[PDB]
Amino acid sequence: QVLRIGGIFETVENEPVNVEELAFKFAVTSINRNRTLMPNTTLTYDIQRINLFDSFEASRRACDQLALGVAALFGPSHSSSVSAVQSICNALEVPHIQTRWKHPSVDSRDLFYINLYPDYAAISRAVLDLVLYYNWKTVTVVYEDSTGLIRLQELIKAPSRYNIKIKIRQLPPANKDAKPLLKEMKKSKEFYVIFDCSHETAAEILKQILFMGMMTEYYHYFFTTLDLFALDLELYRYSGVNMTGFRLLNIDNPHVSSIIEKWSMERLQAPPRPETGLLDGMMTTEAALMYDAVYMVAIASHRASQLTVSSLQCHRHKPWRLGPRFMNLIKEARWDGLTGRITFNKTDGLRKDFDLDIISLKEEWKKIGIWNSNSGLNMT
Amino acid sequence: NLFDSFEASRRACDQLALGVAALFGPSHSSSVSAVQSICNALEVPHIQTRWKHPSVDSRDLFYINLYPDYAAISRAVLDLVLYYNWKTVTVVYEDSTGLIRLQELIKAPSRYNIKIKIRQLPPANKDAKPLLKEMKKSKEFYVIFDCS
Repeated sequence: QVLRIGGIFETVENEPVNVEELAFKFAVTSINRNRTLMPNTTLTYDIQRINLFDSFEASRRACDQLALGVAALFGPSHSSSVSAVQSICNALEVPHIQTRWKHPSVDSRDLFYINLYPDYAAISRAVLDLVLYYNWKTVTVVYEDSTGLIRLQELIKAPSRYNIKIKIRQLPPANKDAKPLLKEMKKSKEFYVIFDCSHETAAEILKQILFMGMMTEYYHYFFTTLDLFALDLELYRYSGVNMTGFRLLNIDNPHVSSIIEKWSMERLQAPPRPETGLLDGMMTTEAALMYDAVYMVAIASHRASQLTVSSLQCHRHKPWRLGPRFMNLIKEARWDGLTGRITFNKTDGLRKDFDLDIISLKEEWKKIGIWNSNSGLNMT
Repeated sequence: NLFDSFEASRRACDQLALGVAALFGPSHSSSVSAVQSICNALEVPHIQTRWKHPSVDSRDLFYINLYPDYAAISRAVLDLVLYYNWKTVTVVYEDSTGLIRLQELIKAPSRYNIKIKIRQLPPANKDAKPLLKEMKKSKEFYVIFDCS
């Protein structure tokens, strides 16, 4: 059979490039270029364009695409738009996969909620046993917003079972406000800091810390972003200061080398990039996880059989028969992608059991150990 | 029926088909978002009665809330504890929402010298008798109870 898929992307202003659907186009193109796995034939997509800052427009467009007939829904790309679409997803037996983070609730039915984001409690536990491993009695972690510590529920209760000294830093949303915090921490004799931020602020943080001359080996820097390779770190004349970070991606599986050189060449033929921190030839987190989601749909289609899309109305509501079967196809897939092994639980739709590579900066990146999800860290 | 955003959305559709000057409810933060987007698309005034998770990206004047925000509560609890000052305190919360509404007490070491112990009750409706046992064994007697 020939199936259809609905691509719900919210257009972001100041960027007509929108690398997200470009990544999706490569995903569908490459899966159509691989011939050793035919589900029954080639597969085709359906895409409609939605503007940002409005979810119910995406709602009509999703139900119109469903009336056209699609196997599942991709997105939405905004947190607010995620909440609304499960209203129709729950009805008509519509499974949904999410590419945007959302707070787990009790209204959520674990059958139609699937997200490709890693478990954040694992990240908190990982930084816990790492700081236990090298044994920092003094730790300062900086966050930007209220949600930041919901990444880190456990280090706040760390002094309970294990004695420790904990300090925290907060920055106003204006990145030009880093000078008072930085001067007060340097006058506080605070030398060990852990960064809980994303890639949108790593460059500004590093340039700010570079400007006022805090490059001494006394400091030790850690990041929660996963694009540590995606951002350039060869800014230190001597790389003697301990740079520590986590890596979930890998350069092994020479198909990964093929796709990185791929991405390099299209970005060369792409229009000029909108972010100066990005350099060609190497993936970001969102692109990798959404490639893995496309892979999940690929094996779902390959294991799919005797399945067709149907015209379903958001105004006339009838439960569509192939909901649970497609959700099962999603639910018992096995694959070791760019994120590693995939594990499923009936308590949520997030993926679990990930392994994080610890990275050290190249001397003036490097692999120095590994952490297992269920057996701790293995050092080399 | 509790926790059904689809039926709430259809009831909102019925109400707007009738035509109303204001819409009240629902009481589920999960459910209010869908109807809120529906009615923002339909651009009508509305009043909501419970706190909703921050998920705003553009200024919507369509969202008229009457609920004690956690932020005023926050500055209130800070100035109260500062008035009757201490050196060591302890905090216990329910879930991430407790973190959202107590980020400032978490930050309390930064602005002034103060010690906070961060506790959390099991999410199974069980007894935290150990937690309090080690808390009294810690020679600390002053714990906030942030709870519904």
